[PDB]
Amino acid sequence: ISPPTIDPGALPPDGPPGPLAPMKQNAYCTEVGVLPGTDFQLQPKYMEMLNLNEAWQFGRGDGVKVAVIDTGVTPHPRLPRLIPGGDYVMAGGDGLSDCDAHGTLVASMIAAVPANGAVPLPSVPRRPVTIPPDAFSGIAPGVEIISIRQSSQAFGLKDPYTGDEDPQTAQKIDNVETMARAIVHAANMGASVINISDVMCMSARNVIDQRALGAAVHYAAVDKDAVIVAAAGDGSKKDCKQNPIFDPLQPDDPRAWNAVTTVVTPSWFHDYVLTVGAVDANGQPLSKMSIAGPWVSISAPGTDVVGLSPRDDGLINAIDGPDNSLLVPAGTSFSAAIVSGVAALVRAKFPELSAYQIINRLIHTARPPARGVDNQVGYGVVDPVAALTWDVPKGPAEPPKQLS
Amino acid sequence: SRIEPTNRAVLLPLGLTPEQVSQARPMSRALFDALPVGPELLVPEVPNAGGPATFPGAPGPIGTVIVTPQISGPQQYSLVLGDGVQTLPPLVAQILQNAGSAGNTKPLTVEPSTLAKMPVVNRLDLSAYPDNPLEVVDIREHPSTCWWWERTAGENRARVRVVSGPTIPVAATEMNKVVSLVKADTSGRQADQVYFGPDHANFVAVTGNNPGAQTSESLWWVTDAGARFGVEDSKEARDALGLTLTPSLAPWVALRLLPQGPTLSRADALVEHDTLPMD
Amino acid sequence: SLWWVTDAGARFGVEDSKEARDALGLTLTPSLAPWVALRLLPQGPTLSRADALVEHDTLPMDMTPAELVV
Repeated sequence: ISPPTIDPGALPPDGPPGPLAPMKQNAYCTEVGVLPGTDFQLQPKYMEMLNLNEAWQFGRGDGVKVAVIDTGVTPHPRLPRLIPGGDYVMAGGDGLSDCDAHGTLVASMIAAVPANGAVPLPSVPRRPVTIPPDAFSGIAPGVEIISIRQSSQAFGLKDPYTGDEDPQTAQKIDNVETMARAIVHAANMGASVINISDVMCMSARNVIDQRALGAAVHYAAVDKDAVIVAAAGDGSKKDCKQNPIFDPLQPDDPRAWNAVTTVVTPSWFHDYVLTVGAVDANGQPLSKMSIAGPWVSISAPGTDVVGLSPRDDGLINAIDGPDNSLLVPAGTSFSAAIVSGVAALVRAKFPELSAYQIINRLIHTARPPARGVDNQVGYGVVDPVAALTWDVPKGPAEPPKQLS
Repeated sequence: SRIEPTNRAVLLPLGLTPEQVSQARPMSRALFDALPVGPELLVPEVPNAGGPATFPGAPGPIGTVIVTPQISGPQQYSLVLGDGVQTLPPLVAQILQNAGSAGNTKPLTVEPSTLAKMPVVNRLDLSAYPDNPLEVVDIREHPSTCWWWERTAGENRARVRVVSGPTIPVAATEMNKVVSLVKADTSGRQADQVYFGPDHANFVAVTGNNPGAQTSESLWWVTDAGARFGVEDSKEARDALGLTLTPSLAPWVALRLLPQGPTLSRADALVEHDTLPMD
Repeated sequence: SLWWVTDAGARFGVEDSKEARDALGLTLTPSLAPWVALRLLPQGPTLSRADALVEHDTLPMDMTPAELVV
């Protein structure tokens, strides 16, 4: 498959968020809970790799706007700087309630404020759910979060017929169009870090037309200077299947583009998007759970997740599964959250640098894998203190003239 | 820690001189990245300076320096904040007087009986400054400085220190067997010389640079000639090469400086060549 | 022109000078061969003392190799 190409004339016109056709809720919202025997007074195991106590000396990322394009967010007293951006699933929404449990976990992992004897906003005005002392803290407590509701599992079309196109593929084309719109809207809000944690897998056989999405990525990354960070895609999702790695018999292309079988989008645009893979809390790659595409560029932790509870006022560890079973979350959707926090702190300390330079600063300071550049992990594992203090060259990587 | 030659108020109490600072020697990019960053040596920023105090009997406006008479025992300096007073170390009181002088040269002397009535408060951080003058080393006699990292097997903490000397910390007899490397990479991220002393390690695992790191992220092999080669972490590669053993830890700041060769793996070696090129 | 052929089927050129000869050996007189046949074998670099005096940290990788099948 040939690498992506872009035609900037296809930008979608701006406008208020709203679905392409009327939708109705089909299922009840997901319940949540805590695994037996947890003690929230101990730090999460993933925070030991980041060494946050030393990274915070230069600041907590005050004055940075981060856009969370996902399943929305539910307000909580530990998130005092949340802004409602819009809704594309329901015409009457504003992105400020999540029925799938996914959105408040991702948002809280970035900006939840540490514990104190009293909360800044004791009021609790939040609405009910719709029907058809503590060691936890975010990576950058000073940021400002913008919420936009892009996707959900709980909603469906209320006139299901879709004509000459198969109802399975008919939904992918609606997602690609609705994703480009949210990226353009989020940039005009003035965000400086856009985080995308829900992504599409497609067969390499007759990929869907993405002209609108290509231009949308270029506009936000260059003309608005936003940093776009996206997940590599969890291998448990409906259509995601594993990609092949480097092949020693064909040194023609070291990232192996000719052997691709699954396409992940918008992650596909490696010239403007930073794609994050996953590793366990010890540093080994989660070889069985993340898609190893050729676009992958960096990696961060993805296990022992903790976060603020929707529908409650406390912490959580797991979400209620299909059965009575209580299911624990893990994967790239959370690793991309860690990098969104590190990216926010770095471009608070070096405000003169552009998006393309902030990305090079994170890439060059990461601990690399045995092959130097791989597909399960890109250049390596993220390193906060290193990104904030080493003297990185301003130009991109270049090979030596001669070795003898 | 960073310092500026224009700040005479801080240079003088520490024992530095504007000329001495301006004539300081260069620093390599390699060592610049290895040393951790500390807070800047600047005049303390006392908050809400000059306003009136909240508590009664305050000897002066907020931010003034107070001292107690020598006849009652060793003198203790202090600072008057908005809601109370906080103690000052001897060396910092001198910096505050010198910088906040505006023509004033001495603090207000107050007796214990009037001092004992003021409430004690703690509202500003001051642990950055040393408690006595700096013993600056004359670089002409010690032109060499190193960052040293070490970790003992079975320990949970690594030790970080700085060493200074007339020459690199190697035995005088072994100074002849330092290896001089070729240097294709001109970015200044590759060393000039490499030395393998006693109890060196061949098979290594990369770890974080801070002293509390516990991960073990990748395996490498370091040759006697100075180049490093990667090893794919698979049962077949480990057993074919004879590396079914536990590797020693190493930090990325030190290891990144050796040149990197091709990767060692069973798939990479199963290839035939007529003749090799020479770029 | 002087050439050396290996058992692996590759050919290498040898300098005519006393240094190159005396250093490798090859003092005996060579046999004659026709260029229309000898040119069919793959060629390697010439064995000149002037280019063997070089140092390297790592060598360049070989493009377009072939599979070794067991």
